[PDB]
Parts: sequence; C-alpha cells; structure tokens
Amino acid sequence: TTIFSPEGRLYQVEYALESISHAGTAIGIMASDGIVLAAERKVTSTLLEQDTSTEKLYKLNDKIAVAVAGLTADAEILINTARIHAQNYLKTYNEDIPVEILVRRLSDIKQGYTQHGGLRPFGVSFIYAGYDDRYGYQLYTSNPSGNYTGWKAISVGANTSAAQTLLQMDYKDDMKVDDAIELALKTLSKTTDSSALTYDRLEFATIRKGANDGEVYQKIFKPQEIKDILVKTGITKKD
Amino acid sequence: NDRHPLESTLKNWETTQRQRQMEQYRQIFGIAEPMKRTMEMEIVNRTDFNPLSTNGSIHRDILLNKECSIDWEDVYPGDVHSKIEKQLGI
Amino acid sequence: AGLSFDNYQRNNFLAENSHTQPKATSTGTTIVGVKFNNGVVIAADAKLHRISPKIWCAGAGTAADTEAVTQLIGSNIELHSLYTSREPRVVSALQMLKQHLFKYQGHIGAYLIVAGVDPTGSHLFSIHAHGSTDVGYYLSLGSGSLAAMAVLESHWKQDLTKEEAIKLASDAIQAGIWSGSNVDVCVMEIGKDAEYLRNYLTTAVLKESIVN
Amino acid sequence: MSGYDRALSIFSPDGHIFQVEYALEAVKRGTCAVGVKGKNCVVLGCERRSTLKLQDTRITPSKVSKIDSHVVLSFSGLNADSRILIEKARVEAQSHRLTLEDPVTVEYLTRYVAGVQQRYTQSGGVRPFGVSTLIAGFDPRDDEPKLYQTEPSGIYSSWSAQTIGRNSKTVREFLEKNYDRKEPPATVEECVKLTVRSLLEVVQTGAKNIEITVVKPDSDIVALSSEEINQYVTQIEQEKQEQQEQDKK
Amino acid sequence: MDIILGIRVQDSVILASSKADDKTRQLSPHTLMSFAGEAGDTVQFAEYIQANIQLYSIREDYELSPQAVSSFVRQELAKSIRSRRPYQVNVLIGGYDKKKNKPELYQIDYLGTKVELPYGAHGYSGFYTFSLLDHHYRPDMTTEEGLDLLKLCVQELEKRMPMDFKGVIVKIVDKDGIRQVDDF
Amino acid sequence: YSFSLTTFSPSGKLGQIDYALTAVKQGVTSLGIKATNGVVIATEKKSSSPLAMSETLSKVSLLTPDIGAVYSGMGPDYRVLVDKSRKVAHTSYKRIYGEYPPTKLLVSEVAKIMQEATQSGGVRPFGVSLLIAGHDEFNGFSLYQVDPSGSYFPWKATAIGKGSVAAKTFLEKRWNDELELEDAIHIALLTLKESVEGEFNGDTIELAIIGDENPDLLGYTGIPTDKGPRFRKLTSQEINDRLEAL
Amino acid sequence: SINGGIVVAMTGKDCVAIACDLRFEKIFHYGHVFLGITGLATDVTTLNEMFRYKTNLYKLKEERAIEPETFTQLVSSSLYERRFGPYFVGPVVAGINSKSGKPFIAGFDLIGCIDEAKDFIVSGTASDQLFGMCESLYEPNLEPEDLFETISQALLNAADRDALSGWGAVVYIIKKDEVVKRYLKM
Repeated sequence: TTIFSPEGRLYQVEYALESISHAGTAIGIMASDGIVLAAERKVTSTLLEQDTSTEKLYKLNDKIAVAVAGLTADAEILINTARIHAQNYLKTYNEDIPVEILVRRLSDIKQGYTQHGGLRPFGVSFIYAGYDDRYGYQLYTSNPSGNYTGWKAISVGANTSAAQTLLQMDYKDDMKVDDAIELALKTLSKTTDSSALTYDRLEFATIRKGANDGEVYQKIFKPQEIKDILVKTGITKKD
Repeated sequence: NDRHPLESTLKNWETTQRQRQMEQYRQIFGIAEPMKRTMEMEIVNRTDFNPLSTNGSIHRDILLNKECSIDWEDVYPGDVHSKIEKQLGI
Repeated sequence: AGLSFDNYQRNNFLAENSHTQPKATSTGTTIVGVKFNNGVVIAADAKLHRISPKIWCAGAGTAADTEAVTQLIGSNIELHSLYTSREPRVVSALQMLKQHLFKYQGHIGAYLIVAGVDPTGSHLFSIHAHGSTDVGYYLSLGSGSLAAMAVLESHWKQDLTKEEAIKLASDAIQAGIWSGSNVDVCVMEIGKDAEYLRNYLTTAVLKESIVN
Repeated sequence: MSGYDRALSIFSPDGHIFQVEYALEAVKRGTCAVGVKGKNCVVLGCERRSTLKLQDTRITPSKVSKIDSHVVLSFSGLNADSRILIEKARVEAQSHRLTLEDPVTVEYLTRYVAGVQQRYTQSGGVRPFGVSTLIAGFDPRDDEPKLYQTEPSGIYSSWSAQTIGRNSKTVREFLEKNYDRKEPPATVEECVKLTVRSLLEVVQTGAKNIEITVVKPDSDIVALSSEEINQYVTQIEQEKQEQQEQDKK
Repeated sequence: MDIILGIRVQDSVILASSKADDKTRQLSPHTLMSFAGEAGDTVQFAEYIQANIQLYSIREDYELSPQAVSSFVRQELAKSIRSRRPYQVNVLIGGYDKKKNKPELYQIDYLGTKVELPYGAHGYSGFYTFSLLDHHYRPDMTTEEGLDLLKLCVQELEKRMPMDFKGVIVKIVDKDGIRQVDDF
Repeated sequence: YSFSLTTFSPSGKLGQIDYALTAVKQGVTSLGIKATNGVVIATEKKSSSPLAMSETLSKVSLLTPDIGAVYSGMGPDYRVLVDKSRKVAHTSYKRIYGEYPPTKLLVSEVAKIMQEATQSGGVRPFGVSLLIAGHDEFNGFSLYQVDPSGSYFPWKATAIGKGSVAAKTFLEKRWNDELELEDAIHIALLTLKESVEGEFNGDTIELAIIGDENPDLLGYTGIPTDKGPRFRKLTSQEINDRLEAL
Repeated sequence: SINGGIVVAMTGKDCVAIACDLRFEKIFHYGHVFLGITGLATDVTTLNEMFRYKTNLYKLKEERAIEPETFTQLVSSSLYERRFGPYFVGPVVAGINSKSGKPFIAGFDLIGCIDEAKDFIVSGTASDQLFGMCESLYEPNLEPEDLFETISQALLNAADRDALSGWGAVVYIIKKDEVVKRYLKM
C-alpha cells in the first residue's frame, strides 16, 4: 500500500525483492571488446516450447539487450516502453539511444509504481547491455526499487551471492569477449541448482564488434550456437 | 480560420453522442436512467488507473455498447509522476 | 484520433504558393446492379469490394475512400457476425456504411452500390457520399449512368436468370463504353457462394556499393 | 509531542507518529552529505559507500548533481527518489529562463524542491520522499554563496555549513568548532580542506569515499577528481604527523 | 534585412548573421544556430530549442552532436506546423563534432527540410552570393581564406544593396568552441 | 489512498491471482495439441439442465480466420475477453497491415488485458486460463496458454481445469514431434474421454482445428490469393464418426 | 533539397530495380524492402523517419523483417491516416518476397491507393515522358544485367538532355540474396 516501515523502508519493495530472489539467475560480463549476457531458465515442463525465440533475454534496439529476473508479464510492459523510447529518441535525434538514458528511463517508471498506493511495484530486475560512442560497452543493473548501478560483471535473481564471489576472483579488466563467454558459462555451471548446464536451460547473447569498423552486432544465440560455445568451453555435454 | 470544416465536429463526437444519448434516456425513461448510467461509468473510470496503459478499458466498451465496433479513432490512436499527481490532484 | 488534419493548414499554404498537390485517384467509370431472379448481380469496368462473403460493393469517386469505408465496415460486419452468431444482413451493412458516410459529411468521397444475399433474401441499395440512400431492382452510378439506366430499364423483367442478368449487366457496362475499360462482376445467389468473375469481357561513369 | 509528557496517562490524536517521521528515518540511513560556504565559493561534499570490486567507476553518477550552470544539489536518503527530485528541479530551472528571461534563483530552487516534497506529504496515499537535500550555488549578477537544506516534510533552511545522513552529529560538532562565521575559509583551497577534514572523520576508509563539487560565481562549477582530493587528504594527513611529532614532553 | 551567410572551412564553421538581438543562439559549447524569419515566431522557437538542448546537456553532463541538434530542430519545426499556417523561418546550424573532429553545417526550411551543406545563405540574397561562393569554394579552405571569402561575399551583398545594413556579426565554431570575431 | 488489490504477500506472492488460479482449476477441462500440419483445441460442455440447448454455449471460439481459443474457469470472463480479443485483431493489426496478426502478437495483447486487471484497484483478476492456437506464414503452427497473471507460454501440448494434471501426464506420454492433425485429434478425443464429467458424444464435446486452408468456407470464389479459413470447428457428425473410430 | 524529382521501378526474373535523381537519395530501405519517395523533400524525410520507426518496431515485435506486400499495406494505411492534410508524395515500394522470391513493385497517391503493376511504375511530376520511354524499352522476364540496362537507358533518355552536366542517378538492383547500388554519372 506504499507506506513506510518505522525504519523509513518500503514493505512492498522488500516483498517485490523477496519475489525476484526466487526468479532464476542471470549473469552479465563486460569484456574489453564486447558484452556477454547469460541466463538460467527452469524448464520443469517437457511440453513447454523450448526454441521459442525469447523468455529471459530481449532486444531493446539494434545495440541494446536485457536479461530479466522477475515476472515476465511485468518485464514485457517495461520492455515495450523502453523499445518505444529508443525509437522515439532515434526519430528525434537521428542517432541511436545512449545506454544510460534508457536504463535510467526504466528506473524512473519503476520508482513511480513504488510511491502511489494504487499501484503495486514491478517484480523485475534487469541486467542491461549495449554500446554507444559516449562511453563504449556498458553493463548496468536495475531492480524493483528504481535503483540502478554500473558494473564490469554482475548477477541478478537467485544465487546472486555465490555468483558475485565467482565473478570477482576470475574477472580481469583486459579480457576479450571469448574469455567472457568462458567465464559466464563457468560461473553459471559453478552456481546452478540443476545438476549440469545444457543448451535449453541456458539463454545466451553477445554484443561484439565483428570485422567491419562501423559494426556492432547483437547475436541473441539460437540453441545450436549455444551448443557450440558449450562444447568449446569444456562444459561440453557431448557424445 | 483556415481550419478544416469537419475538425471541431469529429474532435467532440464521442462526448456529443453520449451526451445526446443520456438526454434521450432522461426523456423516455426519466432521471434515474442517466443517473444510473453515469454512476456506472464513474466507478469504471475512477477505479482503473495504470500510468503505462492508455488503450481504453474492457468494461467501458461493454457499458458504452462499443464491444464489437471499430471507429478510425480505435485503429489510429494518438511521465508516471505527472499522471500520479493528476490522478490525486497536484 | 482517426483521420487527422495535421497538414491541413500546412497544405493550404503549399497549394496557394505553387506546389501541385498530388491527384487523388478517382474511379469515375460505370457501376451497375441487377436484382435478378433468386439473387443480385453487380458490375464495374480492383473496383469490386467485399463487406463479407455474401455482401459486395462497387465504388465510384475517390478510390482510397471506397476501399477504406468498405474495409472499415467489413471489419464491423465481421465483428458483429462473430458477436451475434448470424450471417451479416445487407440492411445492417447499409445502415453502417450510410451512418459512417454521414459522420464524415461527404468529405469521405465514396459513392457506393451495395448488394448481397442474407437469411432474409437478396437485396440491392446505393449510398451517395453525403450519407443518403436509394433502393431499386437495378441501379447505376458514374458518368455512363444515363445510358446504363436506359439499357437496364429497356431489358429488365422478373425471373431474369443468371445468364440474362450477366448479359444485361455487361450490356449496361458496354453502353458506358465507346483506368477501367473491361468488366468485373460478382453474382450473389441465395443458396450459393458469391461467384466473382475477373475480366468477363561504358555509357556513363559507374561506382557501386553492396548493401544488406 | 514525544517522550515523558503524559496527562492522566495518555491517548493519541491525529499527530506526530506519521509517514513523514518514517521518511526522516530513511534520510538518516543514507550516506553523509556536507556543504560549507567560503568567502567567495561554496563546496558540497559526499560520502560514496566504498565501491565494490566489480562496480564500474567511469559511468558511476557523481552524487552531487548539477541542476543548472549555477546550481548544485546533493542528498541523503533514497537515491531513486533523489533522481526523481533532481529531474523536476532541472526542468523547473530550464523552464524558469524560457518563461522569465532569468536563470532560476537558488532560493526559488529550494522553495520549489521542498514545495513538491510537501505535496507528497499532504495527502493521497502517495508517500513522501525518503530524501533530504543540500541545494547550493549563486544567484546571477551576485558574488554571495548560498546553501540550503530541505527535509521530507517540505521544511527548508539556510546554513553557512550543514550535514545530513549517517553520523552527521559528529560532523556538525566538528563544523561548529572549525567554521567561524566571522572569518569563514577565505580561499577555495581552505574551504575544500575544511570539507575533506570534516568528511575524513566520518567516511569508511579515506580518499575513495570523499567526493566534492566546488561552485563559484558566474557559473564556474567544478567537480574535483580522485587525484585532486588525494592531494588534499595527503596534505591533511601530513599535518597530523607534524602535529603529533610537534608534541612537547 | 535579416540576412544569414555560411562559409564552413577545413577546421571551423563560420556563421555570419545580420546586425540588428543576435538572432543566433549558442545551443552548446560547440554549436550555433543562426535563424531568420518572422521576428516573433523565430525568436521564441529558438529559445524553445535552446532550453531543450540546455536541458539535455545538463541532464547528461554531455554534448549533443551537430546532427542530433539539427534533426531535433527539424522535428520540432515540422511538429510546430501541424496545426498552423507556415511561418517564414530558415535555420542555419553550424557546429563541431568533437567525436569525429569535423565542422558541420545544416540548413532547415519552414517546411522542415534538412540539407547538409558546404556553404549556405537565406533572407536577403540571390544568385550573386551563390555564384561568388561556388567559384571560390574549396573543401580544404583555411579559416583566414574563409573570412576573406565572407568579406568578398559581404562586399558583393553591400555593392548590390547600398542601404545601411550596419555590417554583420561573425561567429566561429572550432576546437576552441564559440569565438566571436570582429570584422567590418 | 490504501487503494490497490493483488498486493504482495510477505513470502513474495501476489495472493489474489493465486485465488484466481483456484477458480481456473475448478473449470471443465480444456486442452490443446500442436501437430506437424495443423493444431487441435478441445473441451467438454457441461449443461446446467438437459433442457438447455448447448448449440448456444460455444466454448471454442474463432479469434481470426487462422486463430482459435478455448478456456477453463469462469465462462462469463471468457465471453468478455474473446470479444476484446476479436476487436484487438482488427483494430491493432488488420486495419494497419491488411492481414491478420500472428498467434504471438494476439496472445501478447490478450495477456496485456489480463495483466491490467491484476495491477488495479476496483477490479479482481480474471477467473480464466485461455488456450490460444493458430497459424502464421513465418512462425507456422503455434499453441499458447494465458493465465490470470497475464503470463503467456508457448506449448507443444497443454491442459487446464479439473482433469488437467492427468491430461498433462497423458499429453507428455503421447506427444511426439512427428504427429499429424488426424493423430492429434485422436489424442485429444482420448484425453477428454478421461476428463469428461457427463456423457461422451459429439453433442457434449467441443473440438476445433487450425489445419489446411478450406476454400469452401471463404464463401466466395474468384480470389485464389485469399486461401480460405484455416480455423474449422468440427461438426457434431464428424465428432460422432471419429468417436466411432475410437 | 530539390523538390519533386523522379523515381522509376521495374521487375525482372527474380529481381527488381529502383532508379532515382541525384543532384540525399529518394530511395530508403528497411531490410530487403526499398521505398523510393518523390515529392516534397520534408515529407520524403518525415516518411523516412516514420517508416524507420514503424519498421524497427515491427522487426522487434515480430522477430522477422517486413515483407514488400505487408509494407505496401502499412504505407497505404499510414498515408490514409493523413486524409484531410496528406503527405505531398509519390511513394514507390519494391522488394522480393523472402519466402516466395516473387518481384514486387507498388506505388501510391498521397492518401494510399495501391497500384500494383507487374511490369513497371513511375512517380514524380512530368511522369508521362518516362511512362512512354519505359513502355518502349521494357520487356518481360529480363536477367538482372539487362534489367539494369533498360532502367538506366530510360533514366538517361527521358533525362533533360540540355543539363546533363547536372546529372546523377542511383540505380538499386535488388536480387534474392544480394543488393547492388550503382551510382551513375555524366
């Protein structure tokens, strides 16, 4: 009902934070030449359509992606608002939206749903990723409170604490995107509740530069490409 | 003026057609019928606020008899704090 | 919302100050109708439109407006057929089309001949752009309408069969002939699908770059 | 209105234990923010919590926020709220000039901010902001430094030095001993040195945690970098060794 | 009068605007607009543009590219005509793109027509400036050659229109941001 | 003003929606299966009296000529969503693109309507789970489930209502990635034969398919460009003929 | 900046083409669908912004690019929205069905009536000089190189032969899995 606890703390935000603390794990890592996003997906359903095109990971425009921990129903309302804002910026300025302007845009909407008592807050945590000329490769996180922070590597959702410790000891400022592929897969295999990692339990993506000077490219990996980085990395659930 | 003949008519069409309907129901059925219909619409409009959705409401289309009809206004449609401090008064 | 007047004043200065405003395409050519035995034929010389499987129109005046209203009302007729669980009546479409043409005061320049079969029988009507209506066993609109109506009256009789209605339709169209210029017809017959019948009658300096 | 004053035992009216008191509790839990005037500058300083090892410093927001070319705002309490509170003040100031051919006055940037905070107190089951702020700068065509504090209730006050957030008692105690209102720090360097001494007593580890912005007349706004505040911290720590070794026994 | 002239050079943009308020607004540390037209609507439109780019620059702690300010200016110019009979306005935007080290020049008409230029003019000119510019113009022209081309161009304008226009204000955008330069 | 409904319970749960999934769990079962060349959606019709004419209570509904829907839960909540879903398909997509929306775009729009009912004062969430099934030129055949939360899921097969856990276990046991539409019809008729509360015949059972185009059902000839409805609702005689092959 | 100008569009065996006047192309692309717009330059650029927006949102929402015929319905329904004060334009869509391989060209009046000629399309003022040239030079089922030849000679011949120093033409030749933009000068 958006009233303070006597400590000056918001009960609804704390309960929304309890909800996302169950909501599946996501890791993001910022290499010297690209960003990696990975998310672990609890497929307890055989008849759920794996090889559906998205669940945890989404495009916001041609150079920005997100991972979702939380309610996917809540996330998709924010994701569409961010997509509309990215194209409305591109229409106005003829230029691609800077990552800080969009990440904090979704952090200002999520704060409003925490102040007015007719609205429940959004049960979603986002690990944003992208490139722009103002900064370069940027990795941000945002949570049900409307707080947002810049990171070199971060986890959200379940098992955050184990994942942050594993990131901290292996992360290097000068590492390449293929080292961040390896690291994010290792971290998730060293954090997972499921017995071993496999291509349908895993959502993956990258924000590389490629060979051509003007390019930045956002491969949100199809299952067969994820099977290749799995067998190359030594996670290798292979015949 | 230089302004299109049809502009002021189509701007106010939705309001005008309901205002004209309520006056017919007052005349044919008495003051109780538009008093009932305006209070149903008040409960539906006033208890249905969500800063990110502007695409009408499902029960308002049932109340207004618009549940199986499209206008050009439904295919061609046209800040959360500014919405909050309008809904509550500033 | 709906059709906007954004550049109405912007284009009131462009035409005044010597840009030729692009020509809206118009179908001014003959359109006819035939309440023939146990059904109804309509024809025109791209020009015949569907409000539902059993209700069709021919349009004259602005081409985009005849398509646009028939597609808007076709949406409302489809939704009403889903809402009521009953085949859409020609009088319901006529009411919608005529009531929609009235809201727009003839600034939507569609002139329309409407025909169809429904659980009541076979019906034929025509609406002018200010939202006012005709009924008859045979109707015609467009520039050849004098000559077409002379041919329609000169040969119509009760119990006109399909073939004879299709002959009269085609002769009232060819009496409009001396864009457009050969017949499309649709035939609505009370037990049967609408039968639609199309056409019934080193040099220079090069540089190049690859793109996606 | 609190504690041991109780007639025939007691019972509560509509009164003190209220949403705004719990917003004041949120403000006290947010990092320490300080501001001191000088002869012809004002310096605002903040506590960063010590950044985590995987946090990205080059994109991390400067805690002290510029509202306009001559106005600076810092806060304690809820960050998300301060972001929503700075946006309103920034557009309010840009709109001021666009409609008044006049840059916003520091006192109008304090009455507006506390004013909007007061409306979220007044009614509606919309909560007050868990935020308290320092607003500092200069008016246009003047050389007088200004420094205001605002609180969740929408009360505001002018200070020649003040502190808000965590541990602010101990800082205000140090300022009352080291800030003389007759002879304030006569130079920017001394003003910055006083804020670094003031913060050094309350910050977690050292030069990492302090960050300062200096405002001067005629829109000369200037954030100090880590390397510049490291030479202030080092100079103050040199003088501590010098004072200790200048013991006479 | 209300003339605007433009002579962008290898490492600057030179905006010349008629002497009377300048009718040319500093949008940022490295962007000028000049504008001409119906004196009420253009002055107020320029202040609306300036307040929106100042708000962006404060909100970001960042510069806005000469492109992005220009497309914002065209989009707001077009959006202001969607309920209005077109007001006489022309905009000449010159700025320095500090992420690519290029000076840039743009012209926007009352209809909202962006064109990216070597050189430009409006308000009180015919083919006499455009012929004089096209004969002498070069991609690598220096700022001193540009000021001389602008002096030739103002002299051609003066010779054809001997009434008193009280000279013109010249302003330069380069690596060092806006410089007001004295010329006669 | 202490005004919302579906607020968070201290364990991180939404509460009212949980009670809305108990209303869904009490309905007559419905189910759906996706095959290689078509899809099937099916349910039972429960009579309030044997004097009721259940040719009037359709449970399986056409959303667009290539998309079908069925429910479990409160039928009144389902009559109101289906008519908004039909209006949405025409107004948002057909009237801009001259073609009907896919079965992922219409499912998103239905789910957006159910999400708005959770995040409101004044309104309870819906008491229905919807199965939406269909075809599109680039996605191909698809089946989705939508719940009172506004969460939507793509499924190979699913069931909802009273018999849903035994139905979902039979659907896992019988589904394979090479089924055809006549096979999926047999599996769906077998699954309702276990979940049926009343009598089992062509009059009590609702069954629809999205399969091949049927140019007969377009009701007008002359336009091959228009292929004709993929969605077909099985006639009571076909259901009784297939129920003779059972 | 030059108002008006001409666009021409043409079909070949599994290929399309879009010629246009230079001396800012009239011809935009949104993935494999190309849009040549003639008319007022402000409306050409406002429509580019508007279709870029709508088609980026389409690609995001629908997980695939907008096909030539779908883009035809989108441009006509968007142009129709502006009914009382339209875009002063002649749009010419083109593109090869990515799932069929059939050539597509269509063009529209200012409120969106669809032409769908199977041979060739023209737009701009003084169209009917080029309409005669294009009807004279066209033949069905060309190869891509002859298709380039017929559209480029149409542009050259109907060109103002008095001002050929002010000339310049862009010809996009569009194929199933390949697009070549030839700039062409005299």
